[PDB]
Amino acid sequence: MSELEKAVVALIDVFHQYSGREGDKHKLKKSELKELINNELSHFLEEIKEQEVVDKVMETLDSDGDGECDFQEFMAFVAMITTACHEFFE
Amino acid sequence: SELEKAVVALIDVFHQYSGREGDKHKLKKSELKELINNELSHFLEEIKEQEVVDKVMETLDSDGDGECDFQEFMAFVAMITTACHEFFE
Ligand SMILES: *c1c2c(OC)c(OC)ccc2c2ccc3cc4c(cc3c2[n+]1C)OCO4
Ligand SMILES: [Ca+2]
Ligand SMILES: [Ca+2]
Ligand SMILES: [Ca+2]
Ligand SMILES: [Ca+2]
Repeated sequence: MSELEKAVVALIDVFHQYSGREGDKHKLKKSELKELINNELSHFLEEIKEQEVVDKVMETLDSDGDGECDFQEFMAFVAMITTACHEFFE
Repeated sequence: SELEKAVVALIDVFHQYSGREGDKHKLKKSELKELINNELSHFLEEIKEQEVVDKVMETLDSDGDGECDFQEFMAFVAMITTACHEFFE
């Protein structure tokens, strides 16, 4: 695969990894969203060490309101990060 | 991490193709066509007609400026990734 294709695959891969740990296997609960951020985005986002912060992060990302982050909400999260970085460099 | 590498790859591939012609920060039809044909060949059928690149740009150009900017590109990446995730469930 091309670099863009591996990137597409990794996003699906990483979401699946964290979402399939607890509860709903197709969604990220707070604990799952926290660890994904802490382990996998450690160079982009400040490590989450407060319950208020993980609550705020989930409130921001959960557009439908079921208290978890589904794949579509996760892709919206990836879009903000990538777009912010792109706007910075270009 | 793998997610971080993916974020960087998305920014780089867009920059790569957008920076060929015209506005270096956007994809014109020719740039978008080449990105799809060269970089997404295992997921999308190769574009071989003008009518197809015209319709693809029409779909992705949410603002109407005739080109695909980065957020429009991410919406595109989002379409593909979501489609594949939904495939497994
Ligand atoms: C998803 C994938 C993945 O991502 C997990 C992998 O992992 C090895 C393999 C293949 C695919 C896809 C295969 C075909 C396909 C076709 C179309 C898509 C998306 C895919 C795949 N996505 C990228 O969108 C429109 O047609
Ligand atoms: Ca879960
Ligand atoms: Ca949700
Ligand atoms: Ca361009
Ligand atoms: Ca546009």
